[PDB]
Amino acid sequence: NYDVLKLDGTKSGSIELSDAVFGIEPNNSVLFEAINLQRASLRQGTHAVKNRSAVSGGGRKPWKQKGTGRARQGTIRAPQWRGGGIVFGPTPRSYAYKMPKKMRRLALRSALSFKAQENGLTVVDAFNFEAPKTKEFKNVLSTLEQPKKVLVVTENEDVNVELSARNIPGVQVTTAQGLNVLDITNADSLVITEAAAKKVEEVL
Amino acid sequence: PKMKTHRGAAKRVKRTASGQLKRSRAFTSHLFANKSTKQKRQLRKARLVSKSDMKRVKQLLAYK
Amino acid sequence: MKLHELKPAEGSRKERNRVGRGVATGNGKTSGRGHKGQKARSGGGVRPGFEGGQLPLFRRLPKRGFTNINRKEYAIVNLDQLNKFEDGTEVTPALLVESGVVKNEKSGIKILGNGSLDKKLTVKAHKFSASAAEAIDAKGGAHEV
Amino acid sequence: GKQCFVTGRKASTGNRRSHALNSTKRRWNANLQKVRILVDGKPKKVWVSARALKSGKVTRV
RNA sequence: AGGACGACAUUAGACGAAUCAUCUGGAAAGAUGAAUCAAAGAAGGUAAUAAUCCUGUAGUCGAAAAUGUUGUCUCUCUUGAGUGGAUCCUGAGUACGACGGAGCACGUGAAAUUCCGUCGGAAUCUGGGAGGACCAUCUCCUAAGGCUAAAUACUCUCUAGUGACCGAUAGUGAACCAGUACCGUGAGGGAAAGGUGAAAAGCACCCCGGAAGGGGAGUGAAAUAGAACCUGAAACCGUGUGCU
RNA sequence: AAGCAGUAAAUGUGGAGCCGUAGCGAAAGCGAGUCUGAAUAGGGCGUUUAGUAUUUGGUCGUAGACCCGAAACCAGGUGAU
RNA sequence: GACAAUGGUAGGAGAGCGUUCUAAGGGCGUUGAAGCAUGAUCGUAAGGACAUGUGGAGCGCUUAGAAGUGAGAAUGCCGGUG
Ligand SMILES: [Mg+2]
Ligand SMILES: [Mg+2]
Ligand SMILES: [Mg+2]
Ligand SMILES: [Mg+2]
Ligand SMILES: [Mg+2]
Ligand SMILES: [Mg+2]
Ligand SMILES: [Mg+2]
Ligand SMILES: [Mg+2]
Ligand SMILES: [Mg+2]
Ligand SMILES: [Mg+2]
Ligand SMILES: [Mg+2]
Ligand SMILES: [Mg+2]
Ligand SMILES: [Mg+2]
Ligand SMILES: [Mg+2]
Ligand SMILES: [Mg+2]
Ligand SMILES: [Mg+2]
Ligand SMILES: [Mg+2]
Ligand SMILES: [Mg+2]
Repeated sequence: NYDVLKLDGTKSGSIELSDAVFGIEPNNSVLFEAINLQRASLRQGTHAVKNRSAVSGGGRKPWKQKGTGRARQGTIRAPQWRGGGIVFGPTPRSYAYKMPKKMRRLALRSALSFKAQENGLTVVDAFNFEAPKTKEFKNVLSTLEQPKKVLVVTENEDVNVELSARNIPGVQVTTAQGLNVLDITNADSLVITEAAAKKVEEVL
Repeated sequence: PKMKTHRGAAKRVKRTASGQLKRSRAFTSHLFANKSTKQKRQLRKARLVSKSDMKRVKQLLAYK
Repeated sequence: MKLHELKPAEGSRKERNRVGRGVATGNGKTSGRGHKGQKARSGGGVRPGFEGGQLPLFRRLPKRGFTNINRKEYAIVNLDQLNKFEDGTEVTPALLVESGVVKNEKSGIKILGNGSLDKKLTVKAHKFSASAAEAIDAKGGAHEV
Repeated sequence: GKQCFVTGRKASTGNRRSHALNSTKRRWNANLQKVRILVDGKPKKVWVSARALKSGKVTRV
């Protein structure tokens, strides 16, 4: 049983959120794996070096094998040489990995449950914005007494709410579908619209 | 890439329930005059690939 | 959990071993390769199964058998698996797939006698074990091929 | 640059195989024979394969 | 093959919100205090680290001309279906075979299927081909004439961006007047080399000296920032000194 | 899984496919048994539960595969100053 | 508390140090960052501080993540200087 507050801050009513979705004891093990996975997926992996083959020139043997009194050498682009090819350096690759679906759903529930336990979950009746205004949204957060880092969740994409809260530092706007472990974990608080809360409960 | 099976081994062995490999028996092609009836009779019955052999050749038949 | 307080599960993560990074490690210089020889070399070793010129095991042993083009394999359901279905249910290949008793149908469904059938059922299957057929009849169920 | 005028038949490449299955690249040439035929309504000598000549497909002037 | 009109896009651009004071300092963007804007808190610059100083950003607007894309007319072209079983037609030196090769995941093998050279060489809808020798049956197709978009590959290049990519022995060979200097008969091989300062304010003048170089003076926050002029390690070379 | 949607994301969707739940036999086949055998004997391999997906570490295979080094081989060029 | 072990090459096992980058948190800096230099400091080691001079704008710390992550030798390569 979570109270639903109007944007003014006065209680509109009470909503029930399922214990499974917002009440399960958080699994830190699964949650860690999800956070690591999401951070890996963000990596581009566009990092490259040139090996001895790749570096320009270096075809001919620098000097005759024996008689010179020098060390035996086969190319000027060998790794010990200056301007030589790099041995086993970075190569373009992906860092993205997958995990089982059931665990993905658990990680979301665990993050959401952590929010609810810390009193980081606030339910609002609705966000109604005719036009995008950052100052108005800033007031709403002040009336709601929300912290610096806040995650605002809407049932479906709201253009005005996203536009309004875009330029406020620490504030991120998401949809129920768009909810991810990083965003929920990063945010100090989560402000969820009544419609969004139900949708999240249905999905998870 | 995908690892490749050893086709000759696959032709020569079969896997049991416990992960052992059943093997056919050598000295069973020809020259049966030089071999005793007891030898020939007992060489007919199959054996398992040895543990020492398995250590060396286990990766060759991973897919098998 | 918090991003500043992230912690891996115990035993989940171990650091890799890096060779050729000093004596104190115990994997410096030779790097766990010992001294000299073919294997000490980079890309050095023998192909697996090679016994140094002694005839390999998979050459000394004879090949055996053949593969039948028309080999048929049936998905097997034991009597115990049939117990889940409520008594008087008509067990069919389609139902078994829906129930999840069979995932891959293969050539057909064959009922086998392992376990005990505790519920009377009408079973339809491509093949039945002799024991299976009797067990279905004992319960009063009818088996149909 | 020698081919049948009628069929365009030309030499081909392949392998000469020993009993030991050693391979050496070889050529199969067309049975081209220089024959006077009517080209553009004027008698002309051109190389024509015997296969084409068979059955009097190519008139010989 | 064309024409007319419209729309969209590309190739210049335009507008675009909001900060002052104090302290330290050479300088404020810093700190401190009080404000403001945000559909703009991307970024760069500015005498130190700036959402509100500048260039911008969000958003919005704009094309004389050229090009591309597209829509609608116009234009051009053009009959579409049945029923019948007598006759005719339905791709020949072709299919196919032998021999020698090759290609099929398939090394001539039991080798189907498909190509080439040589040589021989069909049938014709009661036809012909295939179903991995081959035959029968059955089933599926209809060779020996062509055309055909998309889904796919790649990137010399352009435009806009991105990086738990490099940061001057790295990253391109090449951050710099580099495929240069240099080397070679030639093909070809192939470097080294970034950093004054915020601003040039780049040392008027005086003194020693042929000059170089230096000592003052002055500029500057700094010249122990004075020109390959940020920092300035070690090797190595000196000068002096406590103990020996 | 590819795909599809999504911000080069998480993720959602996608059950094709893969592995396991049954083995034994060359195979036909049979089945908690099967194969061998004339055998209902003996014996072999099985039965009397735990797997599967992702991922840290170790090792292996395929890739140059820990780094440096031949004499040589072949292909295409450039040379009779 | 009691007592027992602890030389070590190839090699196996474990626990750590330090470097660069990233995320999050929390900090430092023209009242002087990093670098460098010096010292009579600290820890069982790898190593960590502190003060002073120089320097002149960036840089730690905690936790997790990722590596072009550690040099004394290769008749190693390049530069400098004997
Ligand atoms: Mg010497
Ligand atoms: Mg390089
Ligand atoms: Mg370790
Ligand atoms: Mg050791
Ligand atoms: Mg050593
Ligand atoms: Mg050695
Ligand atoms: Mg030895
Ligand atoms: Mg050895
Ligand atoms: Mg402005
Ligand atoms: Mg000011
Ligand atoms: Mg032939
Ligand atoms: Mg057939
Ligand atoms: Mg360079
Ligand atoms: Mg430098
Ligand atoms: Mg260079
Ligand atoms: Mg010891
Ligand atoms: Mg070890
Ligand atoms: Mg290194």
